[PDB]
Amino acid sequence: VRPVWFPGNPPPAHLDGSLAGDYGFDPLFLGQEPQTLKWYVQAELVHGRFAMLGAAGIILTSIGAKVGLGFPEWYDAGKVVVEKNNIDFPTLMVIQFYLMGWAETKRWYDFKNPGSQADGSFLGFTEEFKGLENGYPGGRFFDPMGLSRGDAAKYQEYKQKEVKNGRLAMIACLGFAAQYAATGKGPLDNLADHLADPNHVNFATNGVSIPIA
Amino acid sequence: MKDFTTYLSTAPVIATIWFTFTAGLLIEINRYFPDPLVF
Amino acid sequence: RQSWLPGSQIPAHLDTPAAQALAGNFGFDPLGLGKDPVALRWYQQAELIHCRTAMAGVAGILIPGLLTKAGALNVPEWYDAGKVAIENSFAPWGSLLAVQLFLCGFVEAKRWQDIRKPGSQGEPGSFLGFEASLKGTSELGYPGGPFDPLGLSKEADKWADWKLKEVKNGRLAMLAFLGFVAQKYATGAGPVDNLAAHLKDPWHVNYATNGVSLPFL
Amino acid sequence: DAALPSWMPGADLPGYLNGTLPGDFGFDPLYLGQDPVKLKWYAQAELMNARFAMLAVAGILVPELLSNIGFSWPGAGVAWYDAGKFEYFAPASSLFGVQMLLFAWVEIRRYQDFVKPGSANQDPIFTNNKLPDGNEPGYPGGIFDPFGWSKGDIKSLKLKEIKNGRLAMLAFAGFIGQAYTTGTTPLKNLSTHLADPWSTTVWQNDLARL
Amino acid sequence: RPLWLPGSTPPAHLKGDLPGDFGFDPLGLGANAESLKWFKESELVHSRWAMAAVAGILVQEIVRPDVFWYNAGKEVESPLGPLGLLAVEFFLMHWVEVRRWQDLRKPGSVDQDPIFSQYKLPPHEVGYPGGVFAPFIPGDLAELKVKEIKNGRLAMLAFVGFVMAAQVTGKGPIAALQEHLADPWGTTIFSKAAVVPGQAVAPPCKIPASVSYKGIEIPTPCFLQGLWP
Ligand code: CLA
Ligand SMILES: CC1=C[C@H](O)CC(C)(C)[C@H]1/C=C/C(C)=C/C=C/C(C)=C/C=C/C=C(C)/C=C/C=C(C)/C=C/C1=C(C)C[C@H](O)CC1(C)C
Ligand SMILES: CC1=C[C@H](O)CC(C)(C)[C@H]1/C=C/C(C)=C/C=C/C(C)=C/C=C/C=C(C)/C=C/C=C(C)/C=C/C1=C(C)C[C@H](O)CC1(C)C
Ligand SMILES: CC1=C[C@H](O)CC(C)(C)[C@H]1/C=C/C(C)=C/C=C/C(C)=C/C=C/C=C(C)/C=C/C=C(C)/C=C/C1=C(C)C[C@H](O)CC1(C)C
Repeated sequence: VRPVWFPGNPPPAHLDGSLAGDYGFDPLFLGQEPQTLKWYVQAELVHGRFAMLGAAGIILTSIGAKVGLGFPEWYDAGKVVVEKNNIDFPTLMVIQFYLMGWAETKRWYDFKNPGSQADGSFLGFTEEFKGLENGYPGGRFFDPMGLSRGDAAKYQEYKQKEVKNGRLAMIACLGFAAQYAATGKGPLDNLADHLADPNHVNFATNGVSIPIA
Repeated sequence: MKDFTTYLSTAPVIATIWFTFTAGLLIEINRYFPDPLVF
Repeated sequence: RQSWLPGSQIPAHLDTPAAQALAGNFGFDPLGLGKDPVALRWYQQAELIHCRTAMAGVAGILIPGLLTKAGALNVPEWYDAGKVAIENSFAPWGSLLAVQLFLCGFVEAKRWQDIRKPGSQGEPGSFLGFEASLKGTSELGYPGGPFDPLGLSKEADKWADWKLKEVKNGRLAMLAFLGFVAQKYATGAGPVDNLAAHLKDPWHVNYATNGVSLPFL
Repeated sequence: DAALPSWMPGADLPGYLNGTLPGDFGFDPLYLGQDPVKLKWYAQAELMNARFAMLAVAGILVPELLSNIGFSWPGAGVAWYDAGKFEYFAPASSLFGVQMLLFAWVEIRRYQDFVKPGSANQDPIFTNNKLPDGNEPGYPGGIFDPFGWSKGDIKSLKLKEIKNGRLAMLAFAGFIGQAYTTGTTPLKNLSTHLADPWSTTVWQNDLARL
Repeated sequence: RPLWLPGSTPPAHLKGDLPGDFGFDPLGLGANAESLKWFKESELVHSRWAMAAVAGILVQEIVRPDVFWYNAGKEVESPLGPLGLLAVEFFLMHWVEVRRWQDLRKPGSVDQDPIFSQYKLPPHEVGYPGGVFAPFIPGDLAELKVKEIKNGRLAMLAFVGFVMAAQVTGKGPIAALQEHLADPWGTTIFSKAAVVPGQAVAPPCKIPASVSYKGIEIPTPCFLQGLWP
């Protein structure tokens, strides 16, 4: 009944449309098992959120680089930041791994044991780490505006918007990597070059995508 | 998927993956630490 | 129930009433070395001895070292104090170690026999009348008599708290000494020197920049 | 959990602080006084630290106040942190040993009365001399209160004592901080700040050294 | 009942009880009760701050036309040092904000004067203290509340416009109004910039990047200059 990825084909039995952004897309049956599907749902949500942040940051920095603001490209921002400011790269790596390890370990053990991080062993906080659903950690900290604890229909609509935007952002990040590997310039530079002449400045004329061209 | 994982859990597949992992670890150790004779 | 990993499955051998009576029980046993109750009791004794020895050693390294930074003392580094002390000494290190081994072996053998049989050191007519005070309390590793002269263990209300302050501190000391060794093999200076060097610039003086702890970077 | 004064009007104070101790305002965000025995010990610790800090602040501020006027005596220009390396009639080591023995005697007597109230009210030498039977730990009385000031409102006076003691403890901490940062005596810092408070603050002085 | 869109259905959580209720919540931020209670105070405080700020900016330009409001924090010299003023403002603002926050989380708990026991605010609602804060109330309370929230929303948009006009043209509100009134067809934002798939032109940031204030080099960048149209 619901729209699927490939029209005419029935959706798989393990995808009944309950999850957000369900289009029956699983030809390899990777998420056929329920626990594996739950783990993959959390993985897809984390991937989409990280890709959304990365895409927004890349677009903003590219916007600042195109106008005379002095911003660097996304493929040179790390070197520019580490060299412009007296910042030690291994120290930053260790700090990020410490913070990410704490947050990810708490999320992991909450996935293994739901609601286990709400006991209060972390500075006395209880309701802020209870977790609403799998991959959707509601509370006053992660959701200070309370958009997940009011107007259930709007919450489901926002869930669909989030998963679709995350998938689009993942595709956008892959496009950024491929565009830099092929053209060698920034994403907005590619967009401007395409807008200047769309019939002759594309992937069919870059000389890398189609080798027989 | 359950049957596929069970097939991957069989003795030849497990032995192949384990020996590939062990061989890769020894090869990488000898690559980053060439010619180790004594401790 | 305090746990070393919120959400992790605490082992069954660490949830029994006998194991829960031990101080500092946080359900930390991933290797399962304490599954056997006899092994758990032996390891508890080993942990208590390690805690007390590490606390004494780390105190003897940190307090004189901290006083040496100021003008209170002039004690050399812990990794060099042995040579300095044996230079202007009355005995070589071998003779001193032999006397130490004999004196330590006597008390360690008595403690071992008490571990094998609790209260067995109170055999009448065996230690010139001092055997009456050599009987430990009801808890292994916590004797009274000559030990604990202030009698702070007679009050039960604080007893459970006191033990919690002894194991935890000891565990911290056990890590401290370990750091004292690693830092010695990574910076070549003393612990107070490493602390001051890190406090001067923590964003650039740490284990990520010593060139030893991160050989791949 | 009553109409007693609070350190945060409206906040939910803990229930173990019911106003029995003097100066109870429900201030315990770290919950250090949850254990009744620990709270009983901390009350005596606060009283002793408060009285010693009061004596210290008085002994730090009075010599500097008398030094700034025409009053003169042998130790006048010496600072409170420089009084240790001063020439006295006896060496510092001898005075330290004498005071350690005397304080050992009085502190063991105080501890004996703390673990057992009324068990140290009797003078060991003169059997006739003794303290009154009605007594509480930390409040000896008797010869320690020859003027009989405790015969009046003991609650209000105890509140005044704990408040002045807390203020003096913070003052001594400030003395240490000011001596470590400015490297000058506290009254000189007060005069410097009173000369122009808009340009002499902790932020300005600490930013000038950054 | 007036609405922000005549003929539309207002949200379920907006029943028209709060003042200034016009059924405007497309994102559903006020669906939660606690969130709405917090946002109501946030809107009231924002409204009052913006009203006072806009009135102050207008009076500042009228009284002192030679002093730019955007530069008011730099070209103002007082015998009281900047750090001293910052400390005074920090302590006073901290005291009043903690009292207001406690009244929000615990209604009817900080209405008593801590210095004088004979002064106490009468019972009221969160965000509307009254008592000594309202010595004169001419007219109905609900009508005046609606007037206050409407004027506050207008002042909030006005302050945002003040900041944007000062960053784009480098002039004050009255100066920008006179400049626009002189040439209305060539002074709007559409006349200053335009974006097309082949070219993107934006107005230059009139505010300098760095400002020297007693040898400290305070950075003063235009708000989101890269995203400017
Ligand atoms: C009895 C508390 C007390 C008092 C009255 C003072 C007073 C003073 N301090 Mg000080 N200070 C204190 C505690 C105190 N301090 C403590 C606990 C510390 C941490 C160790 C410091 C650390 C400190 C530094 C580093 C400096 C001062 C400095 C100063 C002087 C001026 C600038 C200033 O006020 O900085 C700010 C003071 C504070 C931030 C302390 C916090 C406020 C305390 C807790 C009092 C609480 C207020 C309370 C309602 C009582 C009001 C006063 C009352 C007697 C009427 C000034 C005369 C400066 C100086 O020496 O001038 C040259 C200086 O640089 N103080
Ligand atoms: C479903 C399925 C199943 C069936 O059965 C089969 C198949 C078909 C196979 C499938 C499919 C799959 C897929 C498609 C996948 C993909 C994914 C992705 C793309 C991801 C990304 C993902 C992505 C991501 C996360 C990303 C992120 C990003 C980021 C962070 C960034 C960052 C940054 C920035 C800002 C800038 C600077 O300067 C630099 C950096 C640092 C660089
Ligand atoms: C629990 C568990 C179980 C699970 O299942 C698994 C696992 C993970 C394996 C685990 C863990 C473990 C661990 C961590 C361990 C460690 C230990 C230690 C560190 C010890 C030390 C320990 C340590 C110690 C005793 C130490 C001691 C020290 C000393 C005496 C010192 C001495 C000295 C001094 C004074 C000075 C001089 O000049 C020098 C000297 C002569 C040098
Ligand atoms: C409480 C009380 C009570 C008692 O009993 C009495 C008393 C004392 C009287 C009191 C007080 C009161 C108050 C404070 C008031 C105030 C108000 C305000 C300020 C308003 C404003 C309000 C304000 C507002 C709306 C504003 C508006 C504005 C605007 C639109 C602007 C516009 C513009 C712009 C953009 C720019 C350009 O270039 C110019 C223009 C075009 C011009």
